[PDB]
Amino acid sequence: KRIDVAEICLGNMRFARGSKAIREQKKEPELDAQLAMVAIQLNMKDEAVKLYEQSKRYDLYNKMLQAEGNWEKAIQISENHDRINLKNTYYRTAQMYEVSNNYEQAILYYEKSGTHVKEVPRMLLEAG
Amino acid sequence: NSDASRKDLLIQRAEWEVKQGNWKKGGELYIQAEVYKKAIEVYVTNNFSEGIVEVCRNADAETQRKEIEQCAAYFKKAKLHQYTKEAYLKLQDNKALLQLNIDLEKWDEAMTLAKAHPEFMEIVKLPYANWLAKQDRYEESLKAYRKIGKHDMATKMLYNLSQNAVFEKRFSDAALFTWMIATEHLGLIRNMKAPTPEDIENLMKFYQYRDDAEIYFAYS
Repeated sequence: KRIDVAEICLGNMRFARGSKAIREQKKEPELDAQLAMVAIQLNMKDEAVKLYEQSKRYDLYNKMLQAEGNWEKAIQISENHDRINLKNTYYRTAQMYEVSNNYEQAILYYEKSGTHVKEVPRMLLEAG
Repeated sequence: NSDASRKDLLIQRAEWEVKQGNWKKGGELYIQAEVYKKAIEVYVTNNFSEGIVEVCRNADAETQRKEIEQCAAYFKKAKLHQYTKEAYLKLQDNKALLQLNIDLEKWDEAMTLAKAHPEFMEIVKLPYANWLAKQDRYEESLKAYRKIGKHDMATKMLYNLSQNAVFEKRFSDAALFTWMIATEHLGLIRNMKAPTPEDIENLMKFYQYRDDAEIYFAYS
């Protein structure tokens, strides 16, 4: 749990991507969030999850869970913890289904999403 | 002497019944004798709510207030909603009534009680703000938080809502949220009028936010 030596070392990786993550993440009052982000950067997800739970932060953990792939677990976590970004999670799951060419699942999660009047015609004309 | 003799005899009968049994008759006879503490003790031991309610309705108005309050607490902890309501009405204690109303998750009775009690305004509004936050009426939560005064978590969740709106291609809602943010910051400009640099930076940021909202509307 040391930050200054950690950022000096990240400077010494010549790892520009981790430095960019540092720069975009430093605008956060919670240092535990920065530590969890560095844990993601160094590839151990369990430590980042533990740090996020310690700091009582779920939105960043929800974003990480959405990114890694377990969409249903992210939906459950959002609905039982945040419930605010639930519409965003539904939209992201619908977009993932659209990428997977599952038109029925995409339109379904569109009507369960906030907006479906315009997304469905657009995907239907894209598919034809 | 006669009163003392009768009271002593009934107390001895009740004491013998505590060890043996027959709590109903002994308690109901001990209600009209003297002390109410032993009767409530045996009622709690037996959990005989209707007898307790008989005591509450048959007790005098200006002496047994604390006992009625304790009976109301026992009813509430036992989910006896109607008996808690009647005991609170007999108590005429506005604090307990407001607590019961906010615990029962309803507003109409809370609303009429608040109208009847102009000295308690936020005690219902803050739980009302939480209930509004539970639903999708986020703008009403914003206005309630602004009226209350606390805004830091309100500002953070309004920024989250702005990000959600700009992501979901609903640029009109994003422009409205940006206008709300600019208005909140201009309300932060309210502090003093002397030429302090915070005032100038807040004013220029408010101008930038207004321009950003106009760009959101035009792009929408």
